[PDB]
Amino acid sequence: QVPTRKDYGSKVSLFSHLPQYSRQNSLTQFMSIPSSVIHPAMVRLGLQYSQGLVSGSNARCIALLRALQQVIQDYTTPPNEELSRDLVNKLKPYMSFLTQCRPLSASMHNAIKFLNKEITSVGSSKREEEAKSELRAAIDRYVQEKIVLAAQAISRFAYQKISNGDVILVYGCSSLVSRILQEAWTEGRRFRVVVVDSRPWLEGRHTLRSLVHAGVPASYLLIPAASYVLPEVSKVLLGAHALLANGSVMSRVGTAQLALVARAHNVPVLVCCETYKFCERVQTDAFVSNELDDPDDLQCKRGEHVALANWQNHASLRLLNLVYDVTPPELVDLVITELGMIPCSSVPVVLRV
Amino acid sequence: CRFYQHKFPEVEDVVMVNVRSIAEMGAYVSLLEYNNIEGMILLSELSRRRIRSINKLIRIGRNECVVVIRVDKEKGYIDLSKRRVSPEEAIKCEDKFTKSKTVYSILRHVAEVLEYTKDEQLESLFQRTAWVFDDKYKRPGYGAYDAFKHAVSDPSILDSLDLNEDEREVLINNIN
Amino acid sequence: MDDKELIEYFKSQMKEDPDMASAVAAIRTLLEFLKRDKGETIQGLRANLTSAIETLCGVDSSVAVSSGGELFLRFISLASLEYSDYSKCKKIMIERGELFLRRISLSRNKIADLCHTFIKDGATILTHAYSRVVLRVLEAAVAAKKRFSVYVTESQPDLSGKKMAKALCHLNVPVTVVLDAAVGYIMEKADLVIVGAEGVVENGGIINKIGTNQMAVCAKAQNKPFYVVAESFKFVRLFPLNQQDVPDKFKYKEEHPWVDYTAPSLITLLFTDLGVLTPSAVSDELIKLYL
Amino acid sequence: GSELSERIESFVETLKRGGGPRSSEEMARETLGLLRQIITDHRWSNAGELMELIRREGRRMTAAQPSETTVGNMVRRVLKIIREEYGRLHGYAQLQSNIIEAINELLVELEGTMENIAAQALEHIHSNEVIMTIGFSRTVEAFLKEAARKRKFHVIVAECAPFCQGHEMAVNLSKAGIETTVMTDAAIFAVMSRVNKVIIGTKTILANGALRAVTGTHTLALAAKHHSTPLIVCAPMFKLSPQFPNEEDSFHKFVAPEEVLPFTEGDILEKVSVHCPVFDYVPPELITLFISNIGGNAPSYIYRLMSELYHPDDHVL
Repeated sequence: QVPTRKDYGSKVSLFSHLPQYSRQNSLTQFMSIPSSVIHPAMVRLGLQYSQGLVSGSNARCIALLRALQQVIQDYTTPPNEELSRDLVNKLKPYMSFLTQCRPLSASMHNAIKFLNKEITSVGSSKREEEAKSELRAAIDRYVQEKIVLAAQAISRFAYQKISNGDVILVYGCSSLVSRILQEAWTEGRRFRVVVVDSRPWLEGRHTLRSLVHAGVPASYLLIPAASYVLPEVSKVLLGAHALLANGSVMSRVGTAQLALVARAHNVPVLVCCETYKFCERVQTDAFVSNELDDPDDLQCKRGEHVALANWQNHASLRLLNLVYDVTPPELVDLVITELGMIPCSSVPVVLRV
Repeated sequence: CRFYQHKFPEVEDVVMVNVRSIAEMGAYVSLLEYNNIEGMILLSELSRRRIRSINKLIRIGRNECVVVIRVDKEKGYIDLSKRRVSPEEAIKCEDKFTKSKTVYSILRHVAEVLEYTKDEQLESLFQRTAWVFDDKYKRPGYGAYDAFKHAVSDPSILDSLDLNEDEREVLINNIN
Repeated sequence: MDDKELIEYFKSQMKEDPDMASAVAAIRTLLEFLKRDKGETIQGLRANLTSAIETLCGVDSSVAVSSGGELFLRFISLASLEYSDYSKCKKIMIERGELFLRRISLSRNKIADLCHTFIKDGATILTHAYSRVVLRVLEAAVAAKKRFSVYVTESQPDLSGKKMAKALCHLNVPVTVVLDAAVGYIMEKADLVIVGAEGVVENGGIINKIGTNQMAVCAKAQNKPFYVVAESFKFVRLFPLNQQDVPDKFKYKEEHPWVDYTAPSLITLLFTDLGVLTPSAVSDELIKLYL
Repeated sequence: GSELSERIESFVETLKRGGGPRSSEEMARETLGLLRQIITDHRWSNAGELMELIRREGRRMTAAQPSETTVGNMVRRVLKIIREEYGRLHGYAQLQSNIIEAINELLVELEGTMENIAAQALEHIHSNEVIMTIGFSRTVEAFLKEAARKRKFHVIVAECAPFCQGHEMAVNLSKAGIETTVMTDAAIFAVMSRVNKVIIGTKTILANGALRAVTGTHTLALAAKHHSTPLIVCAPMFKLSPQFPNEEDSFHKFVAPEEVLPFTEGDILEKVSVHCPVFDYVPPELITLFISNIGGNAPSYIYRLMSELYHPDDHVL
């Protein structure tokens, strides 16, 4: 049915199942530009996902959610069909088009699944205007107590931990973390901050700015240099893109590496991840859920003879930029969330019920 | 801005209070309908289920009406209850809250127009005037109630305080 | 009624009873205060007990007493108070309090006949201090007519192990008082280590007298399984990450700690009157129970 | 009502000697059946009397052959069911009907267990990868030859040296065309480098997350923890039992010492005692994944279900 994202890249063997899409072969080349079969706000969101414009995890969440906000508020029902079914329907191909233009993390998975459970949990009696309005209000309460309250709560809770003088490690664009760090520094506690970042999507500069423009003495260096700062940093402070079944954590291509080395030099491991992130599947391995992004956005600048521009053009070549890795609970010490400062291997229970 | 001629409310008074800070034995509830009356509230049974509940920091400030089971003045608290209430009394407390807000904006515009830099003296003048205007109707702080009832055509009852025509001016203006 | 008699009453209670761990003596004197509060309120009594517990914490530097205070504060408002007069409340409240007394008394016997079947016969038990609960659970396992030895450390700052020996050999058990600094030596030859605790942290590890942690670490490297006993109330909502993190309201009484912490990575089996546990289960149980 | 007693005997005997029934979930099913008969062929003044009776019976059951405590936990869960019913519906007589449905409910859920696990398989094992297994654990034959219909990979099956118990699965996966291999347990560490995630059976799940496994498993899990490749326990949740390892070390089915050193060997059997434990321990701290009826789970997770499945006040039974 839908125009199909054209698989790009000599897909490596051990990662064939998950696809290597890209951002040059735009998905909107084929679609009937009249946004009838495909809602206009949802499709504008889908596009500015493909272009990788929105990155932040809960940021991508709020984005999708306000997009479906618009959809609902301008949605109308077919003649004589109960809303709590054809709405679920209409959402389905939109979710599919999303997964096409940009794979969907467990965050937006939990989001859309909750929204479906809400849609269906109200029956025929829904008057169109009042139905759409109640959905607006429920989406509101959702975003409120899941991403603009959970944040402040996590911070107001973790603040008690950060002592004086103890420089702290962070990994990148984890907006939540930056909020914690600021709302901490503004309370008298003092500390430096080291930031760590990785190719290709050099990013910590997001957090680097959002820190220094709040007046915290900072420091920043690529991830393979981790071992040079680990004998000094006293508490790591990661981000997280999901909490899985066993109790692990998932995050960007790095975070497992830093978890490992920082376990090695005996510096306690923090993680900060708000409830609704918490998915329910498990991943002991690190290779069966990873949203491979483009190859040819990998390379860097050497003189001008960028060593890979002829990417497919060889025979054997097979690139990859894995996006998510998973720290097993064997390393992560403390996962701060609004529910408490729970320990890692005890997450799935207290977040299941 | 004090509360009323009842600076220390008596029993069965269902104050419209917010939850200043979630606590252990019970959420410390604070209100301004008694000039910042602060006490506890007996944590309910399914509120003993507030362990796995979400964000005890969220839902801190979202005020609601609660009855005052116990009372104290020197001990300085109030035990408000919520589970055993009715929404009709909630609408009545909403009316009393609209009256409270009206009187608060009134005292603010007094402090501005009548330049009453003093707090206790101006607030006592206002409270005495409100009790005068009220005890004939005996509703909860019926001063401003009668003020807006007669202010359609006769708010001249301000003659007793011929101290600032800006008072009745701002009243009859911000009203309509 | 004032704070003077409260503190001195705690002192008297602990003096007429060194056999009652500081926590329960505190909670007792606390109930005593609640009796003669001579107040008539609900929150005005919460403030009283909070202040009193603050004083008791500022007198005795144990985690046990302050933690028990927290838990008592919890277990006076556990379900609907049935707020009716702010006086009959006190009656039902202190009733639940004396029930709390009941469970706290039962704690030891419960944990003993819960554990004394965990000691395979003919092995060396390596305690660490004058852990009343450890002494009791041993005493039990002996009463079941078993055979096993005892190595006790001496927890240098104050002679604890000497006291534990002097009171255990009264049960006629093979006893040997190592010099606590020597733990690394006898760690080769004892199979499993029961150790008394003085407070459980919310991720599973325990907090205990000076040497615990290092003993702990030794008794993990050599795979020698590692036990621990602690009844209910010594759970605590304190989550350190480094031995420097444990609050300093505990660490004192030149500069030398008295208590310190062990990561739950090491503790292999709890013992709680709530039942056998698994440190993460201590977390789950703490978040649930505490309320 | 003595026919109940005779069926009780028939079981208790077939139990008390050796392989019977040669399937585990079967044992569970015949168990539940006999329990249903205990209920439907008896009455009680108050449900406390039935709790008492089924506790006596379960005592006989587990005490007879404490090496296979499956039925122990079946009678545990039945005690949970009656506890729950007398809790709800008296917190009196017709509730017998109530009880029965619960059994069926439990029963029918059991009938899906294997197939449930099937659905997980197609996720984990990405094709052309190497998985290690020790035994003929039916659940794992289900697992693999139900994830060998969309992919292809390589499973090496070790062999419990007592039996050929790790060969029947080789011949089965041959009958399923997966190109699997056989090997001798002593060589698992030999090839443990070229494994990806060991998939092991299990025979019980203690309340410590410590699984009592078919022998030759402690070494497998230890080699795993060494190489840090993860452990895939194919444990349906009914196989739980709220035992906590350390009691009396009636712990390993000591089978006929005839197995290791057969009797053909002369006189040397006069000062040579023998050991042959078919069931070994594995410490929980090495577990990674409890693939189960409700998807992925970790060691600690297990006591949660032990929180909910069996009422704690009856592990002394």
